[PDB]
Amino acid sequence: IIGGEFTTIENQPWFAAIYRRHRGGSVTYVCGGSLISPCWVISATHCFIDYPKKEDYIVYLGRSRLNSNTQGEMKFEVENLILHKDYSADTLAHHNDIALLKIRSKEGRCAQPSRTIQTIALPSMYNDPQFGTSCEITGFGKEQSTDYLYPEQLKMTVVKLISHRECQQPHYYGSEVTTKMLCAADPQWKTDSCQGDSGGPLVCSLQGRMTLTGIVSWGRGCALKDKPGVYTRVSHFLPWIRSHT
Ligand SMILES: N=C(N)NC(=O)c1nc(-c2cncnc2)c(N2CCCCCC2)nc1N
Repeated sequence: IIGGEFTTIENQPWFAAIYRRHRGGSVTYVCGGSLISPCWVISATHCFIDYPKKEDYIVYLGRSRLNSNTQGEMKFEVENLILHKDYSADTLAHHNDIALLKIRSKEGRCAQPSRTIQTIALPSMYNDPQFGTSCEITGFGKEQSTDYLYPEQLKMTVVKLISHRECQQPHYYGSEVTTKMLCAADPQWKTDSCQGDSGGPLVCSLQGRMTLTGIVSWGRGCALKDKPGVYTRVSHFLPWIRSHT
């Protein structure tokens, strides 16, 4: 997250932190996700496509810090890793950038909700907020494009939804952006998602309810003028989500 503010998991208790084992046993951060039911985390396919083996991954819920344990956190193995069959990689733009992880502990259990661990509602079909609506993004991604490190403390920021029409102008992303993607950005291009925030939530208030509107997918640079963040448009994937869960 470029700009924005530090936060803790209590403020975004559906946030999932996804890591990968090595290869010698070191464990490194991969991507964010969102808890949509006790046993299911939703994320982005591009996070896992290079290492598509479920046994390599560890999922934490209730975690506020990158490399230290947060009190009350839960740790899971991935019982099931479901990548979207129609995924494709353009140079920048990933299509159908969506994935499901069925989570299960050593003890064979799913997430127990708590103050630090809650589910997030999916939107009703094809129902998104109007452009200019303020939504929030959360992640452990880079604080600056040039950074080598990820922040140790979770961050969040606010971005505004951009219309299909505005985002498809060539000055922005041209044809790279489809109707199954959503754009969002700061009017000053001052704050944004970045590398390491992939798979995490774009949450908007809909019908007076916090709703998973988007999943961090791609962008050119981070917090670059005329280059919004691009998000998987969750309201266009409900049949896929329902079927595979
Ligand atoms: N909103 C945004 N402007 N950007 C992003 O959300 C985003 N940006 C980047 C990126 C953009 N430019 C420079 N470095 C990283 C990125 N990469 C891309 C390189 C390899 C794959 C994963 C890491 N992933 C993102 N999800």
